[PDB]
Amino acid sequence: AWDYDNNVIRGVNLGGWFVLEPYMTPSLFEPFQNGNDQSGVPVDEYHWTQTLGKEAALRILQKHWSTWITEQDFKQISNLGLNFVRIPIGYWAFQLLDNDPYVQGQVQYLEKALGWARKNNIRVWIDLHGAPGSQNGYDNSGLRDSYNFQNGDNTQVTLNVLNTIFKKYGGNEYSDVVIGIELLNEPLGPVLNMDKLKQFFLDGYNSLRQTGSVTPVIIHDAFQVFGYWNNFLTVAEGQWNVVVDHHHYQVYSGGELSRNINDHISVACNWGWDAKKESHWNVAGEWSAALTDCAKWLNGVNRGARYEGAYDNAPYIGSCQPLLDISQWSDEHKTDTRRYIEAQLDAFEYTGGWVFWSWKTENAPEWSFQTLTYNGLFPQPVTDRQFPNQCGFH
Repeated sequence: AWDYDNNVIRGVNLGGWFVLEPYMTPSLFEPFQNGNDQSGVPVDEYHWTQTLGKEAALRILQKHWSTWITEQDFKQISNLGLNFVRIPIGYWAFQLLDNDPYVQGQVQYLEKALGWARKNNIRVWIDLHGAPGSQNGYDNSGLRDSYNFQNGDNTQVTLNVLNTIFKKYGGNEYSDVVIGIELLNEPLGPVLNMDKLKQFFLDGYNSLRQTGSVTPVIIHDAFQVFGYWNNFLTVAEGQWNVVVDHHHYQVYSGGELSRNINDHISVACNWGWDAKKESHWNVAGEWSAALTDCAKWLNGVNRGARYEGAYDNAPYIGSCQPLLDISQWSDEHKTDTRRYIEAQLDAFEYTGGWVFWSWKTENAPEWSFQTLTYNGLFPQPVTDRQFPNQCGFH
């Protein structure tokens, strides 16, 4: 169904759908605010379902699931020249821990989506985005500020959920649609035991192949240096059909944010230079147009922006309010944005391709493919260039 040699991925993530993210759908969380006091807002899906209780959480989520992304979205993705989507899903869609507050029903909508992708000639990765106890302490794992994926039986539970995914979506039924299963989104390598994480990736590889699946195994880079994975899961050891997923951003520290526009572009070009040198096939599974961390609740519910020196001991660089709404952007910021998107596109097509985070948001424009396209900032067709050859690839 795919050729990671000769084809190029041109995709979007379906984010904020089966795993709630406050900055993407703030309407689901804001109602819990009293005046300007944010302290009573649930910080993640785990606490959001917990406050609501099972029956009310299911009523509200059924409404969200049935409207957030639909068949018409897949038709529009196809019409815009895209060939691919990445679909995040939490472990809790499949299996619950004894005391978990989460509700199920996502699986019905995933299977509808695999049908909508087939109908529109779209390929798919299925991505396990949250594991029990949390692999990273981010709100996008379901459970913020906890790091217990490697504690007790959380790893074994994660493997059991993956085996389910392998059997239902990695076999003959979906082999014309699914061109990857990603074992785990963004395990936080710096805080985890890396020998144990490598054994987990190896167990998932062997257990997928064991069911008779020929589906590519997708491994996230775990925030390690370029080349760190070069001797892991290699053809020289009979390990085949493996892709490394890199996520590329410039907004999550004071130093990256401080860069001028030319420097942001030099960094983007260099991503592509260095990926070309790697031994594994590789794809930029996440990236965006963001030059700030200004979108409301981007770093979490009740946390400010590094860009205005209001998070993570970053110093002040610039003020967020005039950048919240794209109608209010200056000509300079529009131009900077167009340049940055085109440089990234050129860098990512130098190897396996690219998957923009994300298709849509309620009103975070730096993070919405639809909003950027409609405003003339994301190329359409995706090959169009107002600033051709910023990188000079050989």
